[PDB]
Amino acid sequence: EASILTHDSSIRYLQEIYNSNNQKIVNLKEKVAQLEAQCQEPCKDTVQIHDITGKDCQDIANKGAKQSGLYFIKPLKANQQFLVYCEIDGSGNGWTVFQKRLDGSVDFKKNWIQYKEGFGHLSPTGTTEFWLGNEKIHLISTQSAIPYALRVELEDWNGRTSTADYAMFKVGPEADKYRLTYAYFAGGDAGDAFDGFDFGDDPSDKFFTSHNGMQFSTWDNDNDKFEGNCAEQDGSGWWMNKCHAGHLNGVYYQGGTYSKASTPNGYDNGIIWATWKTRWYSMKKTTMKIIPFNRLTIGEG
Amino acid sequence: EASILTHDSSIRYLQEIYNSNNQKIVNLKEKVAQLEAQCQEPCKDTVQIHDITGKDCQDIANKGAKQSGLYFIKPLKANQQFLVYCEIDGSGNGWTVFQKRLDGSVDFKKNWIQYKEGFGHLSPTGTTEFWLGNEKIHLISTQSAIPYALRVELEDWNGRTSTADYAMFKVGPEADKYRLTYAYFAGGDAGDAFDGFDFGDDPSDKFFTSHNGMQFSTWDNDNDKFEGNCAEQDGSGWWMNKCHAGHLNGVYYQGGTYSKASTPNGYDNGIIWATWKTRWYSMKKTTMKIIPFNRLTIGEG
Amino acid sequence: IEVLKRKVIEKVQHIQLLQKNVRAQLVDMKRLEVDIDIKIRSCRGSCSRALAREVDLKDYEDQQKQLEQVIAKD
Amino acid sequence: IEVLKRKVIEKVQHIQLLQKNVRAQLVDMKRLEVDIDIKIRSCRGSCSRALAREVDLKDYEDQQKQLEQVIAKD
Amino acid sequence: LYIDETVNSNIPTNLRVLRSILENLRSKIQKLESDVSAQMEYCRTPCTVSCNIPVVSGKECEEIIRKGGETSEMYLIQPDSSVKPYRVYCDMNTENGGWTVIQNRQDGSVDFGRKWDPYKQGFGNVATNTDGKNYCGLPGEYWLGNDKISQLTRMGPTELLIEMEDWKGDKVKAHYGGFTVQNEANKYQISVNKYRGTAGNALMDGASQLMGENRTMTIHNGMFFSTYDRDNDGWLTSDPRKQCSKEDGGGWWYNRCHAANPNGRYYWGGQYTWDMAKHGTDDGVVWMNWKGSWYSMRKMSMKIRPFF
Amino acid sequence: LYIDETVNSNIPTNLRVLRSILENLRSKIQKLESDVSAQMEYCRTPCTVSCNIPVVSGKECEEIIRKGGETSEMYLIQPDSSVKPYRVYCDMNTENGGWTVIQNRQDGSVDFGRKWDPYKQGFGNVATNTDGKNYCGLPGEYWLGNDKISQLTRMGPTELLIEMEDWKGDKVKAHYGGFTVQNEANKYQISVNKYRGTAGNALMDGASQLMGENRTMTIHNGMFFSTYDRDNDGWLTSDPRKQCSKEDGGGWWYNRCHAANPNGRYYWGGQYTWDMAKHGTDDGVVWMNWKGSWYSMRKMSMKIRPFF
Amino acid sequence: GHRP
Amino acid sequence: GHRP
Amino acid sequence: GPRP
Amino acid sequence: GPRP
Ligand SMILES: *[C@@H]1O[C@H](CO)[C@@H](O[C@@H]2O[C@H](CO)[C@@H](O)[C@H](O)[C@H]2NC(C)=O)[C@H](O)[C@H]1NC(C)=O
Ligand SMILES: *[C@@H]1O[C@H](CO)[C@@H](O)[C@H](O)[C@H]1NC(C)=O
Ligand SMILES: [Ca+2]
Ligand SMILES: [Ca+2]
Ligand SMILES: [Ca+2]
Ligand SMILES: [Ca+2]
Repeated sequence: EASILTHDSSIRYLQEIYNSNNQKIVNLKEKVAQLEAQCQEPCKDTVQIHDITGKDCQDIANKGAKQSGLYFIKPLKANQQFLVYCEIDGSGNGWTVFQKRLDGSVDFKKNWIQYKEGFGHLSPTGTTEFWLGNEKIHLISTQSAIPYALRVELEDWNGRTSTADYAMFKVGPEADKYRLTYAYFAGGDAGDAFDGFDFGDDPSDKFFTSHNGMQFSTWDNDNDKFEGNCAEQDGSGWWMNKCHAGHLNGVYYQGGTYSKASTPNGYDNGIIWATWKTRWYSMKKTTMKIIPFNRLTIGEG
Repeated sequence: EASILTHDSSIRYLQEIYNSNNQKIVNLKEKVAQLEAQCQEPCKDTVQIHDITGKDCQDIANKGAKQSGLYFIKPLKANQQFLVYCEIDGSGNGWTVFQKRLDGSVDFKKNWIQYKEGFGHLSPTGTTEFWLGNEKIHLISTQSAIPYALRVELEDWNGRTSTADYAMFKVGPEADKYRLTYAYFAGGDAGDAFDGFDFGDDPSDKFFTSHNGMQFSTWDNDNDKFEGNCAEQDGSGWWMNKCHAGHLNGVYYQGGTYSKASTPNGYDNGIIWATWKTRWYSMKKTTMKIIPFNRLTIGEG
Repeated sequence: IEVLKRKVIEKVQHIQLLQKNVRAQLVDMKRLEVDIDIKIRSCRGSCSRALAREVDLKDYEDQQKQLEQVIAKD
Repeated sequence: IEVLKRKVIEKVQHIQLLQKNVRAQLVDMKRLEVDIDIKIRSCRGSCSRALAREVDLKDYEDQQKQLEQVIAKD
Repeated sequence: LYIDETVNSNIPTNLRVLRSILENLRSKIQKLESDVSAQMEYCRTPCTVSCNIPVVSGKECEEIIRKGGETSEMYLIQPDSSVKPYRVYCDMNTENGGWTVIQNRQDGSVDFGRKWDPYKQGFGNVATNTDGKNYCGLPGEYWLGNDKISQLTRMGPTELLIEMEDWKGDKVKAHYGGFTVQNEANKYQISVNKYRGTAGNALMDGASQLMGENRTMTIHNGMFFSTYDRDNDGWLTSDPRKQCSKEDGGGWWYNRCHAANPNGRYYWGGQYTWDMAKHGTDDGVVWMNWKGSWYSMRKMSMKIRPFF
Repeated sequence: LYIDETVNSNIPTNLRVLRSILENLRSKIQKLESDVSAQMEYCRTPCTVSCNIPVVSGKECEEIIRKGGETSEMYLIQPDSSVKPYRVYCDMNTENGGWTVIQNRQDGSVDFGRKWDPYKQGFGNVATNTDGKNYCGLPGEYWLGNDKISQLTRMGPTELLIEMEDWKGDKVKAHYGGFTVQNEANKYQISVNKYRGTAGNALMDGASQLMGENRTMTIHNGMFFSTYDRDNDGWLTSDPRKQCSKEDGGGWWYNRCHAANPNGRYYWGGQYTWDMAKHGTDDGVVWMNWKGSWYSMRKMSMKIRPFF
Repeated sequence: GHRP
Repeated sequence: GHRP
Repeated sequence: GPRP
Repeated sequence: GPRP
């Protein structure tokens, strides 16, 4: 039996793997500490906001900014700064964008407070739908008596684009609801739907579908010239009369063309501009933006 | 009876006064001829026109004219020359005046063609009321792109005067009605009433009472931003909105102060300038005049 | 008879002389009165004032018929 | 006897040492496997992707009772 | 025989009428010298007007009434870009308005017995100040010149309107739908046509109360303009006093001599006679076919308008 | 005697058991080194997101819901005019919405075993891309920093809401009507009150399954914040290894040591034991009053609101 | 105005 | 957990 | 959008 | 002035 004691050696075998295993564990814990040092940062966000600031996108463009994208602005009378999308050109013109339609992802049937404050999303590439907010449009367009211009840009389901300019554009205070006012239609291939249109269903159509001097309305705050509620019937937020001839915050129809049956009450409620297409053609893309009038927009210097 | 024949003498007595009457006739006839010679000229007219001409009053002043008064002018695009009142100072500034009020002798409730062609009278002393005519104001202010300035001069019923200046003043053609356009208010104690005024009736007052970009209106040619007829209600021809904050072609009231009951429709229709006096205070004197901007009017040189 | 019937007929001639002369001189005076009226009135458009006056050819016409009778009834 | 029952006893103490030792290394190994599963998963929020893996402490659990039977049943 | 009565009968009355009259004329004479002398003093100062200029203007009174000028008053017109603008009285109320006045008579405040050069250039007053106003809304008596008239008529088809009124207030017209006056080198020859109206067609036919040759020598149509220092009349005479402009007393389109004499002498009251007239003729503001030869109008005017 | 059987019986068997387990532990170790090395390769590239920014902004998530911001997603907030705007997840659906999320666990995608500076500045992902949208509507795992949270609670009375979910979907809540976190010089000292909820009051009363002094040393209120390189706990020891933050694995308001361990280690499947836990303690995302010490949540979140 |  |  |  |  003083042989079976061959175990002396076998036992020393086991002791060796036991000891290398322990060190291999210590080594592995070192390697785990080195993976940890690589897993500390957050995912990288592609969206970024520029640091230059000013009273509006034109003030930003005069301070040197060259790129289109996200910036903070702060008009004189404004209490807090707010984010906007600035459209900058090679000619140094800085446009502040307040409305964008491009794919139907956002729902534009919002209430009085959502039209006041703003809804939708901002993007550095300008590839998102939004409404900037009536309070903001009011603050930028009425800073110390500086004539402002509005430019509307349309696009149809064939790549074809048209524009429409308005001089001395202003949005009024919340106490005047946010009345839209402009002096004159300043040109453009899309024509002047703000002047109203004669749809022919009646001799009074042109007068009841003009937009100058109309208060803003939403389904829960009616200030239209109609006995019913234009905003609740057409499903949007807009400067309604009885009810409209231009309607960019309307319903997004895929394909352009749509008909009375597609509508929920039998009225045209799509993204329309009556001097460019029928009331039964809804646009593919839209943009509303503003700039001090002395600049471009059929402008001086 | 050859003594009664004493007639021979007394017959030769009549004969003498016959012949001496005869020769008194002939002498009086020569006196009538001298009187005829002195009664051939017409009455002397105290008014005279100066002989120096040019494109506007500043062009006339630069050619040598020193005295204020009546001259013919002829802008390049005008078809026929026309008379104007020129105000010329010691400094060489030639203002062409296009509106004058001063005593209420001329009625300003006139029609589209009268406002276009001009009415009232022109005097060498500058003591007459008149409207020069939209067509002429247009031709002078749109001359080959040369910036014009406007000066409004007001006088109250107490000896006080004030002024208001506007840069890059223009009046548009008849096709666009005779749209008023300016780039910025350039200063003056009267205040900027063309910017609009918050009268306190409603929060929309300011945006309904501004005049930059307004079209010209008359009772028979309504181009205002109002559903009614501003020109017909206030009795004038003006660049109406809804309706006004500045109104120099309004109704003339003795002593300035007037009230709603004096008015035929209950609206303020007098000669007002809301940034300077209440809407119920009508000016004693007014003057609207223009000059190339490079001159005075808060001008360079 | 000379100093008489002859002298009478020698005065009568001179009386018919004056009759025609005064006929002529009444016509001259009626014409000058008219000429002076017309000329004073045409000073109203050049001079400070025209004299206000009145003209009646009456006194002129009586003296004419008057004159004519005597001349006639001769 | 030294070269026998004594030598046996000498070796039994060494096996008993091993036994306890491997009892503690199975616990270290279970703890390292769970710690590595948690740290790899925690890279999902920073890195392009995290390794898909599956842990099951059953092979560890089979081995721990197994060893406990031997240690106990001694 | 007994006829020697008349020596202490008639003679002494004859001398009685004559002597009276003679000494009455003496007293009229000096009373006339005394009127003429008071008027000479007044003529030491002139009459004055202050005629401020309406803003509105044009080529003639018809373009002005089209441009909004609806009141009758003095205006400035520029018929042609080559001529300097000048003053005219514009009648905006008769026959639809737009009438440019060319001649006016109404009181007798201007002398019309003038030479060729004043008739060429114009004379008289176009307008006088309305009671208390800064503008001249009342017409005065005047003659627009002959060169201005000729240019107005050759710019296009022009109608002529002649209005008159008697001392009781009756009013008549003579309207000529076609009216032209040549230039000076053609002696201002007149041509008229298309007559209408109540006064009587004196210009084209002559005094309807005369017959045969006596009528046709009173036609004005086709005549030249004559003045007292320039004879272009239709009367071939050798005596220098025998000129229609010297008798008749104005400047006019005389033919041996006239049926109409606007531009004649202003007789106060209407009626006048041969023995009131300077040369024994029917001078006087006459229109034979209406009131004959011996009646002078209270008002007489000539005015024109484009026709169209 | 016969005990020398075990020489050919028992020893050989022991040697059998020991041999298989030691070789088996040796192959597991090599595979785990292969796993750590693969993941280090993957970590040469980063994850990315594109988070388009909602137009609507304000001081915190409660002002934003009152501005009309009705969907849950990432917003920009500017609690202070002196501070620069920063990103946060707004929860607009639970308990009437307007909640500003301060901490979030849901998957174990982020490491919470960090030092003092990372806990102060914040770490982790506020939001990720919703499948096929251009905005981030899903919350990621994160810790807002300690300076941001202290400032948010110091603007005014503030309420705290803690929500959790286990691995079979049951859910409970803990509400604190008052919550303040002091500044860094005061070590982020916590205060809470006015509890209500179904999860049990672990912050103010400690673990309900302990008694007396054992219970009171697990209360969190009144404590300072500790991290593994900054001991500010409630345990007064000498052994450097005796630190609640080194055992237990996160940064928290430890007290000898805890009743709740949000910030703990995320164990997959929920159950864990002492021989799975690095230091043999209850580390792991714990809420003792709900599920005891040895159960780690599937979901755990912390969020605050101005109150009013 | 005629002259025989 | 607690620490006894 | 008229409202006939 | 203004109008409502
Ligand atoms: C506090 O907790 C401990 C358990 O961790 C309780 O412990 C006595 O503690 C000793 C030391 O661990 C143990 O050996 C005994 O088994 C425990 N005895 C009893 C009777 O429990 C202690 O009781 C707790 N204190 C209170 C107040 O509950
Ligand atoms: C013309 O009139 C005279 C009177 O002057 C008259 O004698 C003569 O007969 C008249 N001639 C004609 C043709 O009538
Ligand atoms: Ca309504
Ligand atoms: Ca109107
Ligand atoms: Ca002759
Ligand atoms: Ca401690």
